[PDB]
Amino acid sequence: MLAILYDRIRPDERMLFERAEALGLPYKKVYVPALPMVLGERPEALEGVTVALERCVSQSRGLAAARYLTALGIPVVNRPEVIEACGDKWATSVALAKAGLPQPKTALATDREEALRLMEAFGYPVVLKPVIGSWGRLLAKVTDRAAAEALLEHKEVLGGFQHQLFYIQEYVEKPGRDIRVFVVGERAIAAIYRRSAHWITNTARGGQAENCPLTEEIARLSVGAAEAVGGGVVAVDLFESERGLLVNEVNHTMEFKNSVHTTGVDIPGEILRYAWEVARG
Amino acid sequence: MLAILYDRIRPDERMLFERAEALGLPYKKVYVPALPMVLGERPEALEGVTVALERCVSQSRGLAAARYLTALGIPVVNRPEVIEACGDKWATSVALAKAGLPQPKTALATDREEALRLMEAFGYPVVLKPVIGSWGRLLAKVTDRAAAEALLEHKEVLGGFQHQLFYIQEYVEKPGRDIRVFVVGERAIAAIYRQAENCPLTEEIARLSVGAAEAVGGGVVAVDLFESERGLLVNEVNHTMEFKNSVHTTGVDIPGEILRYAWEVARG
Amino acid sequence: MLAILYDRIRPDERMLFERAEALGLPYKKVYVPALPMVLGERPEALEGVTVALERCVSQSRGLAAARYLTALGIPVVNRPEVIEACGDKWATSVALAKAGLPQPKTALATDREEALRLMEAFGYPVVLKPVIGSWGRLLAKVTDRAAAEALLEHKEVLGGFQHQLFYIQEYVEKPGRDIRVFVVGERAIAAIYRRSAHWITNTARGGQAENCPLTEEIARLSVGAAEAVGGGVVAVDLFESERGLLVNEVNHTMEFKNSVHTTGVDIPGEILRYAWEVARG
Amino acid sequence: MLAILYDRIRPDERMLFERAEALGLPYKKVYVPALPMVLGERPEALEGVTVALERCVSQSRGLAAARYLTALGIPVVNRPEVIEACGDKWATSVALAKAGLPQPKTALATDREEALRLMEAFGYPVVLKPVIGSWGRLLAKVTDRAAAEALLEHKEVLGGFQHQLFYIQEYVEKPGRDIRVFVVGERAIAAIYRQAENCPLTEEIARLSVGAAEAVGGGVVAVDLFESERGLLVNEVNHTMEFKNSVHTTGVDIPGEILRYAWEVARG
Ligand SMILES: Nc1ncnc2c1ncn2[C@@H]1O[C@H](COP(=O)(O)OP(=O)(O)NP(=O)(O)O)[C@@H](O)[C@H]1O
Ligand SMILES: Nc1ncnc2c1ncn2[C@@H]1O[C@H](COP(=O)(O)OP(=O)(O)NP(=O)(O)O)[C@@H](O)[C@H]1O
Ligand SMILES: Nc1ncnc2c1ncn2[C@@H]1O[C@H](COP(=O)(O)OP(=O)(O)NP(=O)(O)O)[C@@H](O)[C@H]1O
Ligand SMILES: Nc1ncnc2c1ncn2[C@@H]1O[C@H](COP(=O)(O)OP(=O)(O)NP(=O)(O)O)[C@@H](O)[C@H]1O
Repeated sequence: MLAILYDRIRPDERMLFERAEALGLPYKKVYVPALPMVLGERPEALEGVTVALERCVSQSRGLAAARYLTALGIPVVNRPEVIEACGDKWATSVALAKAGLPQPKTALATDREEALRLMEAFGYPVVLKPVIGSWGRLLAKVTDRAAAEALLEHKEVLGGFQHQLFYIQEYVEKPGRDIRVFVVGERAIAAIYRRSAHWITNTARGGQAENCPLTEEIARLSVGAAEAVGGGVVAVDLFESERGLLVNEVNHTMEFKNSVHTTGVDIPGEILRYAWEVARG
Repeated sequence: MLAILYDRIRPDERMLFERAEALGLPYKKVYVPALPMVLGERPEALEGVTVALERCVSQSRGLAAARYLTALGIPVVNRPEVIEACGDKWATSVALAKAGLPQPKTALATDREEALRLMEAFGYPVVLKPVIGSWGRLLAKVTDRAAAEALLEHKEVLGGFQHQLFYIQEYVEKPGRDIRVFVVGERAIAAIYRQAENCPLTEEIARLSVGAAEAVGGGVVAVDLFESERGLLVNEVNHTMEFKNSVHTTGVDIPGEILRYAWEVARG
Repeated sequence: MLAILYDRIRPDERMLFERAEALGLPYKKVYVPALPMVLGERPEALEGVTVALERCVSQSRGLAAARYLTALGIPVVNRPEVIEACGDKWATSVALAKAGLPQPKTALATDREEALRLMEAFGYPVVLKPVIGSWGRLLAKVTDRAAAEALLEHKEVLGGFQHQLFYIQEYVEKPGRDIRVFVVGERAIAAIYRRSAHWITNTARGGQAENCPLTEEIARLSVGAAEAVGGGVVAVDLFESERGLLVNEVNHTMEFKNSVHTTGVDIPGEILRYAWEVARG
Repeated sequence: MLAILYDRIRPDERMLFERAEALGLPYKKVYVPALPMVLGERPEALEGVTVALERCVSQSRGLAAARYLTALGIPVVNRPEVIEACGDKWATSVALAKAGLPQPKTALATDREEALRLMEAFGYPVVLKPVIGSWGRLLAKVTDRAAAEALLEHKEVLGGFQHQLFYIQEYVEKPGRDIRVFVVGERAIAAIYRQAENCPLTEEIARLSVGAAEAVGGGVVAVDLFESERGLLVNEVNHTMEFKNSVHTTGVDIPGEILRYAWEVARG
């Protein structure tokens, strides 16, 4: 049986339930917060479970649960190695550099002094990001030294250990949008332009979205980024820069609720077929 | 040649510096907080470096630097995968379970009510640990429900989301000491009881320690064992071992063995 | 006009709106998160406002807003002095000691070593509380030295500055319940028994409630506690101990949604009449 | 007689100790972290104490001790009400507004979107402060919306609920210095520019400083002023003044004046 692991039901999960039924896939939902995860002891909720789709909103919960399923010998999409690689921006950027994929100039400082040096060397504006976090949390477009000094002080004084690694990236001049590509295994299945006047292009900051036709370069880059972080089912974010397409981020738990209408592609169905027909083995 | 990555020089790093010199091993010390880590730009400090020993006191700095060196095609001891796995007690316990290695009964909950239900099923006393090292601060032996309830709320309310993962373990009755085993590759080279005394290697200690090291991906690690009534149990695997005193205690050339290992790792 | 200041509408606030209409009181609701609080400049939402009832769930928001209203010369129930005194358990206990009101033995430590000494001197079980917090947050019944050491370590390692003051109180053996008294000015208007098997007697931990008839001692103590913290409209919590009634806590923003049915007393109406007829002047 | 409440002895506290001795003033030093503060049990350390000077470096410890001494009927300099009011910049600004004292244009928001709307209406640059002292860490001069957006999110996401109160203030153009005035009761006794130099008292400095001290409830406080194009503006009022260097800079017996004040406060 397919288990859909979750903590909060979003419309994306509701769509997954609907397609599983329409497809005649034997499935059940598993509420991860109530799941006892004792090593050596399969909990009641997972008896009969033959493959799992990890759909938790909390990535630390999602990752702990993915790890647990691997301990029980149940295949999980995505694998913990993929979730871990996607959940740490430095691990992602390192993986992309190794794969030889194009990305914005990217650097890591482990103290305030190095972080300032780098931002000055990159030149303003420059982007500062937390290494761990999601949904565009705590990103900063830093436009001068005093904004830089103040952000770093807030990270040091208020942030935990994680916020003491400073992820510094060239600010990329985008043409009012970015690209998100939905990758299922070795295929790019669909893509969107996310258009906004705000440098953070999400729906919530006054942004809109349209179909992004797959081009040979968009598909090649996206699938390559997906392979770089360990494969599976992922959303790849790209920027159109002056020097060509750059890979920005890879997301382990992709949202698609509006994008199935935008693209006309059966994204939840592709996800479910991948889990049932390839991950399950 | 070798680079030793460090942030604060401890006596352990000086012994490595002094053993390398004594061995006539070409090496440089690389101060990570000042190392420029720009992807696609090899820094001057890493020119001609063929292997690195990750010796940072900060594990998150150490991991970040290890990843960087892998992007440069420089083998690092330990590999980022090993550091990652050792640094998360749930990742370690899962790897141990998958390798079939003995360990205390262990569970994770992601929610206070389930964590409380689990603690209740384990029975008191039960141990609660943070999943991400402290280095050892927040561990509690919890002896009843009221203590359990309060600690779980404190973790949740006060702690980062990191403290929202509740690592629950059976309390193991044992002889008021632990065994720490120094593993270098496929060999246990030395062990201590922790006034720490030498712990002569046995077949059981050697087999289980190397097994635990392999389970987390292999390398240079310290493995902690419990002497339980049901046998030796793996507690934790540490990615950056301290050995300053244990060189005297065990009479084993721990730093020499580490550097010899790093030299073979240099091959690719 | 009466302004009801709020951040999240609970059933208590809904009842307040209903009684204000039934009473023909000119009133409006003011959503504090959207309220611009510029000193020297009355915002649009407060034009015509003649008295305010502070009903925010967040006590730091509620207090900031109460302070603001005083800067505009608008009477507010409760006054900031009352909110501040009720919101800090040490300030409350100090005020009760000065008033000569009976309370559990209570002490404050400002470091781990003093906190341990006190708990050992009080003897287990002993209660440890944060000085600031509400709705029974972070309370601990501490039953031995190792539970004590572990709680103090979590406070020190994970808590901010506030959690570095340790409020230590004798554990009071209660008869399976505590008393809450609703005080409006110089009158105790109603009271409840809060019954539970859990030492924290709230609804959420499996507790129930019944009418607590007002006795001369219950009324005298409750009104006296109310005066001790600066007066106004407050809920006073008492314990029946072996040495008589003790005052535990005074609450600046009382909840009463179930208690109007339990007691048969028009609690929101009394609150509204106090604000309109006495605080407004 | 006098008790001086302290936690860490700074040069300021030694000068107080040494002035009291020189004055022949009977006093004791009371180490607050070891002071038993049990309500209803006067501790031995406070026997015969008729007034206290609150000199703790930690303001939350200092406030807690001040409250305790008031329960004992011992007058404290400063009173808990004054410490409380000085320690919260929104409480201070509100007290200043109510007293009709000049200050920079100041606003509070409790929500990021409203805070951003306010910053936008003030116009850039604008100052963002934490409401609860740092002692001075987190203050930002914010020069545009992007910087504003990021700082507000960092405060909200990373900070305690204390950082969910957004204290917004007009940026004041001023001559690259501030004035700090030492107020003892109804008198300004000395002032500095802050290589801090003496700032001779004037009528304007004296009037506004004593007014600010009275606005927060009166006592022994340092008042910070801005020399703006529209006059002197009150910035902050500090409940535990430091004066070690300023005794030399101003040539005023600051500690003597503080102790004289404490002696009159002893009367009730
Ligand atoms: N270096 C950069 N230059 C320009 N724009 C950037 C840069 N980094 C991020 N952005 C924008 O900021 C947003 C968030 O990116 P990021 O947080 O790195 O990944 P993400 O969380 O997957 N994206 P989102 O869906 O917005 O949360 C995207 O809309 C990007 O276009
Ligand atoms: N499940 C358990 N049962 C009994 N004792 C335990 C258990 N887990 C840990 N301990 C004990 O807890 C103490 C501290 O354990 P731990 O925190 O894992 O090591 P540590 O103190 O971090 N040592 P180090 O790594 O050198 O800092 C040791 O004495 C262990 O014996
Ligand atoms: N010293 C004590 N001895 C026994 N029980 C106590 C003690 N302190 C608190 N309690 C119980 O714990 C609960 C919370 O008290 P406290 O947090 O101090 O005030 P409160 O938040 O107004 N009450 P609540 O409505 O439960 O949130 C009450 O039900 C009390 O009966
Ligand atoms: N609204 C404002 N406009 C211009 N400058 C300001 C404003 N508020 C504060 N400052 C300046 O900010 C700097 C630090 O201010 P502040 O943090 O209030 O004092 P501080 O650094 O804490 N001094 P201390 O109390 O001795 O630690 C000073 O140089 C002030 O001049």
